Amino acid sequence: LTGTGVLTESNKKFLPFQQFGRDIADTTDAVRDPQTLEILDITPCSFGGV
Amino acid sequence: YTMSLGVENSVAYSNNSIAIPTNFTISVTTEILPVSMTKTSVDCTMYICG
Ligand SMILES: *[C@@H]1O[C@H](CO)[C@@H](O)[C@H](O)[C@H]1NC(C)=O
Ligand SMILES: *[C@@H]1O[C@H](CO)[C@@H](O)[C@H](O)[C@H]1NC(C)=O
Repeated sequence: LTGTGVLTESNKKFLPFQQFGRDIADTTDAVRDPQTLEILDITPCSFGGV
Repeated sequence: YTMSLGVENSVAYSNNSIAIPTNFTISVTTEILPVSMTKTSVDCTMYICG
């Protein structure tokens, strides 16, 4: 599962079987890290008009 | 039900007679109009291609 984003800390209540979490846009918004089972927050990395 | 159009009045018309108002009310009534959408923009390139 590739991507680019801000890997923030998370408090998200992952249930034991869950591997990752999505927001409405299919955008994966959190992951259980596969090497240590901590939950990351994939916060949006900033973009805007020039 | 078949809807009511309103109170089924008839005006008490005649020649040689008139109705004149003896007293009045000031009224205050709201009217609301929209003026703006939320100014929105899409980076079509980022939206399509991530
Ligand atoms: C006006 O109304 C009167 C009754 O109040 C009636 O006698 C008369 O014929 C009417 N005249 C006209 C021009 O309508
Ligand atoms: C008009 O209506 C008000 C209602 O409070 C009343 O107090 C007042 O005496 C009336 N005035 C006239 C000129 O009829």
